[PDB]
Amino acid sequence: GFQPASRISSIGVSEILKIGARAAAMKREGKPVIILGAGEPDFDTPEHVKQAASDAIHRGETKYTALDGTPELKKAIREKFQRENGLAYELDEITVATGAKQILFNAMMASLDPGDEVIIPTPYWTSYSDIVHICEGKPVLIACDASSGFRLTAEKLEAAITPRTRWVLLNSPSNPSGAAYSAADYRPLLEVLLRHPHVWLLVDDMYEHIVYDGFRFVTPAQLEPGLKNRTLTVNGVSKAYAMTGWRIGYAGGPRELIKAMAVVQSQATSCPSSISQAASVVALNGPQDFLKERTESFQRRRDLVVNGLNAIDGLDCRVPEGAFYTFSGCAGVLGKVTPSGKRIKTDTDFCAYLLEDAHVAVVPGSAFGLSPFFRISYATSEAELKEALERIAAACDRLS
Amino acid sequence: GFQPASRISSIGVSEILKIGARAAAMKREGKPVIILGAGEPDFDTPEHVKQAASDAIHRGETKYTALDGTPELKKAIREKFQRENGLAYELDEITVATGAKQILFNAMMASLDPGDEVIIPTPYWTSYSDIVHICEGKPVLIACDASSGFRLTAEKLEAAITPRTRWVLLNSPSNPSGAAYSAADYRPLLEVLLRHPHVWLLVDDMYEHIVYDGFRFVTPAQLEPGLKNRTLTVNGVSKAYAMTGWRIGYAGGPRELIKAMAVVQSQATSCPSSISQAASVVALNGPQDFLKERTESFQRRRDLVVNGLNAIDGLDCRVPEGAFYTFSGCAGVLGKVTPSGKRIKTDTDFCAYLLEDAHVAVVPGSAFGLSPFFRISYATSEAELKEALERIAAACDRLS
Ligand SMILES: *Cc1c(COP(=O)(O)O)cnc(C)c1O
Ligand SMILES: *Cc1c(COP(=O)(O)O)cnc(C)c1O
Repeated sequence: GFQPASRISSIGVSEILKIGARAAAMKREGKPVIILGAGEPDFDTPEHVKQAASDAIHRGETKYTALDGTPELKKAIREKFQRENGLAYELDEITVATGAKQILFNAMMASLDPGDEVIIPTPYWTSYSDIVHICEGKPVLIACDASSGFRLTAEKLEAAITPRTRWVLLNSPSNPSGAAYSAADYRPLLEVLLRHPHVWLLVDDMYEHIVYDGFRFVTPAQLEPGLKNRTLTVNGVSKAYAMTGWRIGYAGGPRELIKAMAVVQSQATSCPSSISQAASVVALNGPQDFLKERTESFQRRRDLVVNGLNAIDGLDCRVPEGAFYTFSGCAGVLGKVTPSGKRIKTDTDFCAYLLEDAHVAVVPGSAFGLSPFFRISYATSEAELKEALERIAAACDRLS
Repeated sequence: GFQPASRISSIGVSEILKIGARAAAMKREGKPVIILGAGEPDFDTPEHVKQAASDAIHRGETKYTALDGTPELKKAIREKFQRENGLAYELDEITVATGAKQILFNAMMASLDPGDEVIIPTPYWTSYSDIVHICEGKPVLIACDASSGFRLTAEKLEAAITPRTRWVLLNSPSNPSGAAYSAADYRPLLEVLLRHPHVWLLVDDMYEHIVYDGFRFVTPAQLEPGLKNRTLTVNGVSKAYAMTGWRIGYAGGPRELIKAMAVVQSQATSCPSSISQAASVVALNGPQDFLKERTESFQRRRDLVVNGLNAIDGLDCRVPEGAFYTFSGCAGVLGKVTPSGKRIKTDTDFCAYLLEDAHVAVVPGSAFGLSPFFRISYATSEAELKEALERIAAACDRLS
């Protein structure tokens, strides 16, 4: 009889998976369901990156690499940080792993002891707290509502820090709100952190290259040199280059942390795929102009969803600054009754109604730690979004 | 300053890496050291496997897959276990990870609580005990000397089992010994394990397809159906297909352990590379005849090393059954003096003399937990092996 380790005892089944399972069963019943939960861009890997992978395969780059990345890829990353972020890292301050997921995992495994706290602003994707839990740490969730654009404030950060705080997670743009920090937004938070030298910064910049309206992306180790010696700047090719299947993430940070992360990586995975690494060299080093057209395509779909929802009675949707999610408010539908007699008390109730009665799957704000809201991923076709918006509107109009 | 987590406090630097670094420095100095430490086969990924990868890239198989493997790869693994090992595993009993390294890591992370014991027969590679350490377990090392062919015996396994024993590691063929368990070798251990239902079997079959002399490969869950509900059968494409850089390992085992491993994998890596998975489908489903020529090439090189060492007074080398390592005794050189006046007291001293004065780098048995021996990897060219054996013989002749 199998007995799971205690370290996974606090990891449950995500509400997102439960929703996915219900939608899947409904399809088996013969009920087509639109699921608005895409977690990867609906673009392919760029052709020149595909060709670089094929060339590496042909040349026989099929052997183990250096544990935490080829020198060539580390140099491509160093150049990316300098070119794109005005951020200077040495080669021994750079690490490469199997996705940004493993970057985050390695960093927590390399640092957290039982009871160590990690401050996580919400709304947030629970994947972050599951990583903290398996490393025996304590997630400390800090709710940030629309009044601060879903962003952490200096006052809330200061009040959240305790003797056990080891990290603060700063993820911008984020899943599910799409909120991004400008330099003005970051500065008061970095001032707080300058006064807390034992608190390290876990910076997740994965949506850097999906930002809208001309937003100038910045990152804390760039803005505040006084925090560079305790910041892990996490990034990767998954979202920027539509390379989620390739599993390459990377980071820049202090050499002693990078060294500890390599100890974890040596136990967990050894080196990431040599083929994906070779692909990622050319993703970073090659032409970048194609990113503009993809951003414009995402932004057109952002506007479609935001404007669609703000034409529906009961909903109020802010304009996300980046990533490919909307996090619309739905306070206006609470208290209404469905045609079948059900009272809509929570955003959970509302999303369950949209699923069963409108055959559209969205995720309630309750699952991300802030209500009353719901998340749409618009990394899908304009046609599917238009149909889903029509169904959501019709279902909202049937509430009374 | 950075404080590493307690969970890596027992993981140090491997003596193998220190030896490789010193050998590498000598070569930079113009001393043409032959380093006999290859841990991957010196063949390339088969052409048809390369083509399948390039085809999958071109088709756009660049997205996240199912967390623990595509249905196509799980089906190919299911057929491999049935066709090659007579083992019947369901789809929910199969998992795919970033190398067999991650299979082992996930299994230990999913099961071990602090203080849980894992029995590790020695001679062993400390990579196994490092994994147990980072999962907060206690490696229980059981030395198996040449009198049992470097294999675990029933009496030693029975004596080593305690209430806290969670796993016994059964790795056949072995790095560093090259020894493999026949059915007759396994049977008394399996009889012991039937009497201890709390002990699970961690079966590392990675060198399955590098076995010699017509050896009939067998694996515990096939040999003893009464243990299949608590055996993890670990395997992978790295060694069989020369695909170490692609990072794909897999396992068959009880559904509840497979489920818990997926919880770990979701925090550590998400899915392994979609491209490597597609290559591995064809590695497993494709033609296997090429393995014959590779085995014959490996066996010729094995014979070079065994016969070469046994022509040197003071060395006694057993014939390995599989993998590409010899683990020769060197008791007959202990007590002798080098031309520079150093007395050779340990296999450590002997190997340092071979490095500095014969310009051949091998690893002493002390590094694997059994003396007096030394390990050679013969996954290199016959010419390089013949030259290395000449140098070892000359250096042994100069002893007094
Ligand atoms: C996609 C994503 C990740 C995971 O990246 P992978 O490299 O695919 O593992 C981590 N953080 C954020 C904010 C992401 O969008
Ligand atoms: C090579 C090897 C491993 C590691 O396999 P990867 O898939 O490359 O991580 C594990 N066990 C044994 C016996 C091996 O030979």
